[PDB]
Parts: sequence; C-alpha cells; structure tokens
Amino acid sequence: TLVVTANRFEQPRSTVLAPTTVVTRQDIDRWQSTSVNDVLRRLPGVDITQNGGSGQLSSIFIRGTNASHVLVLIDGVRLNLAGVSGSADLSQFPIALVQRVEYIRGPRSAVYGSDAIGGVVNIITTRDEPGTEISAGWGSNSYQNYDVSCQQQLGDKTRVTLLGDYAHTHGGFLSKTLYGALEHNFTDAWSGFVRGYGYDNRTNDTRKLYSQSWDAGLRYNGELIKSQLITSYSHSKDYNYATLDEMKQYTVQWANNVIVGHGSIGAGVDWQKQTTTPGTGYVEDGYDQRNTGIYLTGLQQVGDFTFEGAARSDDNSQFGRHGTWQTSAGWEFIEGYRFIASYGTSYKAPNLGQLYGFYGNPNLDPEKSKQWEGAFEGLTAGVNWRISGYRNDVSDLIDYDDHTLKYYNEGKARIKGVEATANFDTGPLTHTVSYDYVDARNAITDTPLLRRAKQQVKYQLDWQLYDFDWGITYQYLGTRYDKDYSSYPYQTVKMGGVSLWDLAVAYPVTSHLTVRGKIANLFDKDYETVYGYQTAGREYTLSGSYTF
Ligand SMILES: CCCCCCCCOCCOCCOCCOCCO
Ligand SMILES: CCCCCCCCOCCOCCOCCOCCO
Ligand SMILES: CCCCCCCCOCCOCCOCCOCCO
Ligand SMILES: CCCCCCCCOCCOCCOCCOCCO
Ligand SMILES: CCCCCCCCOCCOCCOCCOCCO
Ligand SMILES: CCCCCCCCOCCOCCOCCOCCO
Ligand SMILES: *SCC1=CC(C)(C)N(O)C1(C)C
Ligand SMILES: [Mg+2]
Ligand SMILES: [Mg+2]
Ligand SMILES: [Mg+2]
Ligand SMILES: [Mg+2]
Ligand SMILES: [Mg+2]
Ligand SMILES: [Mg+2]
Ligand SMILES: [Mg+2]
Ligand SMILES: [Mg+2]
Ligand SMILES: [Mg+2]
Repeated sequence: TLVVTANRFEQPRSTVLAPTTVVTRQDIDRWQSTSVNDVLRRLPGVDITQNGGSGQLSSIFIRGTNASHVLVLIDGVRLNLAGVSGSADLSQFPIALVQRVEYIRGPRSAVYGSDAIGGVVNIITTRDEPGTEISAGWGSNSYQNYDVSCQQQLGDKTRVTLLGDYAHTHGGFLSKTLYGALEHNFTDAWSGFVRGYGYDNRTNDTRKLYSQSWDAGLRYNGELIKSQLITSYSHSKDYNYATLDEMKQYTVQWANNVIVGHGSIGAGVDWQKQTTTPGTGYVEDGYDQRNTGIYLTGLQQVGDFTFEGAARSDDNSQFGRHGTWQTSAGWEFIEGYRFIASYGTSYKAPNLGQLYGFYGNPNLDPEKSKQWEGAFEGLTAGVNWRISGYRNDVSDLIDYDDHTLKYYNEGKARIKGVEATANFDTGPLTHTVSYDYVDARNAITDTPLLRRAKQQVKYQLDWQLYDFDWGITYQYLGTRYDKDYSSYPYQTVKMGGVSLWDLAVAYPVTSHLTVRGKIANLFDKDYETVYGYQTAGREYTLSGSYTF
C-alpha cells in the first residue's frame, strides 16, 4: 500500500494518480526469479528484449518508448550502469539485492529529471526483517546459487544488515555480490544510514564488470514535516576483451515535503556529477558532466476530486536549461470508481557518444516527450481493475545523419497505447492479469518502430492447497519487428507471437526451512526476443532457504 517513488516521500498508492505497481520480496521469492528482468517482465507495460539468457545485454521498452526512455533508480538514485550508454540495462544487476520494486508508469521528469519518459523503475535494496538466513539453489545449465544474509540490532536504535551472494549459470554468467548497511535513529524523528555494496560479474569474447555504490543520508520524519538529505557515490569498471568503460557518479539531493490540508507540498534540489575515464564509450577524452535541478510537487484532495502535480527545472552543463511539468486530476464520481486525466512533459539528455564520439554533435538538445493519459479505475464485485489510454508524442529524437556522419535532433515518434489490469480472487485462487496494446510509430514515416511487441497478455494465478504454495505464470508476447544482421542491407523481419508458461511451488518443510521448485518455460517453446539470439528452453530450478 505505501510508496515513495511518486514524490520521493511515503504516500499511499491510492493517492498516486499514475498507474503504479509494487513488487515485494515475498513476490520475488515465490516467483523464484533469478534475474531482475524476470521480475520486471511480469509487470504492466514492460517489454524486455535480451541477446540470449541471463547476463546478456538487454533493453527495457516501457510503453513503447525507446530503451533509453526509462528511468531506473536504485534506492532513489539513477542507476550507475546506465550512465556510459545513456540507456538502462539491468542484466548485470544482482537480483539478490532487490528487496522491493516500485514502478510508476507515465512521465516523471518533473520530479527526477532525465529519462523518466515511459515510466520510472525504482529498485529498493532495504529490508525491515530481522534475523539470519541461508539460501541456495541448483538448476538447469549448471545453475548454482549460495547466499548468506543477516540483519540485527546493535543495541538500541542502530541496526546492521549484511549480505553475500554467489550466482553462476553456464551457457556463461558469474556474479558475486556483497552488501552492508548501518541504520541509526538519533531520535524517533531523526534517522541516518550508511550503505555500501558492489558486485563482480563475468560474462562469456568476455566481459568483466565491477561496480560499487556507497550511499549516506539523514532523514527527518515528523508528524507534518519530512526531510531528506542524501549522498551517493558509484564507481563502475566495465571490461570487454581490450576496452575499458569507467564511470564515477556522485549525487547529492535535498528534499522536503510537508502535510498541508488533505495532501502535501514538497520541494527539492538535485545535483549530479558524472566523470568518465578517457576511452570510455568510444569517446577519446574523459568527460565531466554536471546537472542541477530544482523541483516542486503537490497533492491535494478536495471532495471527490484529487489533484497531483510536479514541476522541475534542470540546468545541464552541456545543453543548459530545460523545464518539465505534469498534472493529474481524478474524480471519484461514485464510491469505488474513478476517472483520471493526466498530462506531462519529459526529456532525455544526449549521451556521451552522441555528444563527443566519432560522429558527435556537441550542440544536441534533449529529446522531448508530451504525454496525455486518461483512465477509469474501479472496484466491482471484488474485482479491482483499471483501464488507461495514453498518447505519447516524442520529438527531437537524436538520429544519425548518414550523409554528414553526425548526430542531429530531428526524429519524431507517436505512441498510442492501452493498459488494462485486474486482480481478484475466486475462492482460494488469486488472479493478477494485465493486457497492453502499444502502437509505437515513427511519426514522420508512419512505420512501426522496431523491437516492440504490439500486444502482451500477462496472467498470474496463485493458490495454497496442503501446505504447497503454487504459482502459475502466463505471458503472451505479441508480434515483433526486428532487423536481421546476418545479411546486408539489413532487412526488417517479423517475429511471430508466443505463449510462455512457468510453474512454481514452495513448501515449508519445517517452520525454519522452505524448499522451492520451478519449471521456467514449461512447454520448451523456442523463441527469440532479439532476432538471432536463442533464449533458454525449459529450465528447472530447485532451491531452499533456512531461517533462524
Ligand atoms: C503550490 C504548488 C503546487 C503545484 C506544483 C505542481 C503544479 C504543476 O502544474 C499544475 C498547474 O496546472 C494545473 C492546475 O491543476 C492542479 C494543480 O496541482 C495541484 C497540486 O496539488
Ligand atoms: C509550477 C507550474 C509550472 C507550469 C508550467 C506551464 C507550462 C509552460 O507553458 C507556458 C507557455 O510555454 C511556452 C509557450 O511560448 C514560448 C515558447 O515558444 C517558443 C519556443 O522557444
Ligand atoms: C520552486 C521550483 C520551480 C521549478 C519550476 C520550473 C517549471 C519547469 O518549467 C515548466 C515547463 O517549462 C516550460 C517553460 O520553459 C521555458 C523556460 O522559459 C524561461 C523563461 O523565458
Ligand atoms: C468506466 C467506469 C464505469 C463504472 C460503472 C459503475 C457505476 C455504478 O456501479 C455500482 C453502483 O452500485 C451497484 C452495485 O450493486 C449495489 C451493491 O450494493 C450493495 C447494497 O446496496
Ligand atoms: C478511457 C480508457 C481508454 C480505453 C481504450 C479502449 C477503447 C478504444 O476506443 C477507441 C479506439 O482507440 C483507437 C486508438 O487506440 C489506441 C489509443 O490509445 C489512446 C491514445 O489515443
Ligand atoms: C476492458 C474494457 C472494459 C471495461 C474494463 C474492464 C476491466 C478490464 O479489466 C480486464 C483487463 O483484462 C484484459 C482486458 O482486455 C480487453 C481490453 O482491451 C481493450 C483494447 O482496446
Ligand atoms: S547481521 C550482521 C552482524 C551482526 C553481528 C552479529 C553483530 N555481527 O558480528 C555481524 C557483523 C555478523
Ligand atoms: Mg561453473
Ligand atoms: Mg541529529
Ligand atoms: Mg514536525
Ligand atoms: Mg535534513
Ligand atoms: Mg555539491
Ligand atoms: Mg485526457
Ligand atoms: Mg548525395
Ligand atoms: Mg499479435
Ligand atoms: Mg532447446
């Protein structure tokens, strides 16, 4: 029920007018996900493509938007792995760290700045759940996982969290994760934290990625006033063999929010520096980019109406000043039913390669989105449902000009989509269903954009019988257009749609020991999300956790 992703501070989801999805760790353990993509692919509006199995490059297409038009936050801060390519790829991010996901669709540059065009995915790594745990798993393709985790009180008012994880999967991918946290309450209103973690990955032509992130902050959580001051530093090193991509990202943010009337008003200032090593991302020199943004947010309930807003101004060391804004109005016209209307602008900053690489244009402006969305939400006969339509006009897309061998702002895209979701129970069965239609086109030429499913259906059915907890996952991935690079001029090819099924079980052997089982791709269906790149096939997994 609570989220922080909408305006940075806690609020109930019912008061967030944008469609909103929350995934908890209970969900991730039940689903038996061995990657971040597997979690995300289940959610509304998400279309993930991957050059094969785990560890391989991937892209996230939220609601038809480009790969680079989703904002991935880790504990509220822009994902470091995204900064060199300017495009979020979570294949290397360790699933072991994911305690919660809050995923908000629709624009949100008016709070977060760059990249929040299709939506915002915030991966949270914090848990409140004392104790010690050991866990492990084996599966198909010699998959193997071991994991030790711990959270305990060091006296009154201070807690410590530790975790280590080893994951390995042949064709392949090797991941080692370490994470520690200290949380401290100076009073019941004032809190502080220091966090550090990092991970060492190898992917097979070989890839050796290493990242470490450190975060530190103060929060004030009062009856009316809420405040946060947060510091983050990330250092990544990305070897392909040989080529080295290295980036340091520093972040400081100060936000406040106060409860006023039946809602709130907030403001903050957001500063970001990114330094890259020479040769990073096929750019010759090392670069230092800086961004500052100041934004305002507000929520109010009057009568049957809810109004939500945000507005931001970003000053970028390369393109200068760009402003964004968004509003939503919602009207509960009969109890349990609501009509919601939203408008929002957002942007994407140019990336290092586009700006300074062999074909760079140092004068590029940001890509700009205007979105309109309308929705009906309802609770009918024990069924919670919602249906939205949205229109997204993207312009000044950064395209390569083949005649002058330089990038320019010129492209246009028009995306018209529909999202429909419902959840409900039938006796002991729980159903979670969504449907997405996404008509994403080049607006000059009126031709469909490549790499995106026009349609997806997603169905989750959970139930408990003896003490077995069962979960079935269904996905239809619709027809998709891609290019075939095996032959030049590269031809556009049509990839047929596919139905995919998973089956997962959990059993508490004792009150301390849970054993779990999964068959991913129950019908050994052969398919690609990227033309040429074979996906998994039926895989089996068998795992356990021991708590004390
Ligand atoms: C005191 C400032 C609160 C508003 C900040 C964000 C406003 C963004 O644009 C809204 C203006 O245009 C639409 C007017 O309708 C509702 C305004 O938002 C009310 C916020 O609770
Ligand atoms: C806190 C509230 C923020 C609300 C912002 C409203 C949106 C700004 O639109 C007002 C008009 O916008 C510009 C129109 O004309 C000037 C620009 O056109 C020429 C291009 O440079
Ligand atoms: C207290 C923080 C207020 C931050 C508000 C900035 C709102 C962002 O602008 C709204 C969208 O931008 C539209 C106007 O952009 C053109 C800038 O005009 C500059 C003055 O000529
Ligand atoms: C696109 C949204 C359309 C929503 C239509 C809903 C209109 C009214 O629906 C519910 C009205 O209540 C009727 C339900 O049956 C009454 C149950 O009440 C129990 C005791 O009176
Ligand atoms: C109020 C939620 C809208 C539900 C949409 C389904 C009804 C379709 O009726 C009209 C046909 O729409 C044609 C275009 O379809 C994609 C449009 O998506 C919205 C952007 O305009
Ligand atoms: C869907 C229009 C009817 C009113 C909303 C009912 C709630 C929808 O919840 C079910 C979501 O499940 C799949 C719905 O698929 C059909 C809707 O697609 C329409 C595309 O234009
Ligand atoms: S949960 C981490 C932890 C708690 C305590 C028992 C105090 N420790 O020595 C470690 C650091 C293992
Ligand atoms: Mg091995
Ligand atoms: Mg203090
Ligand atoms: Mg107070
Ligand atoms: Mg403070
Ligand atoms: Mg500073
Ligand atoms: Mg509308
Ligand atoms: Mg010519
Ligand atoms: Mg189809
Ligand atoms: Mg096979």
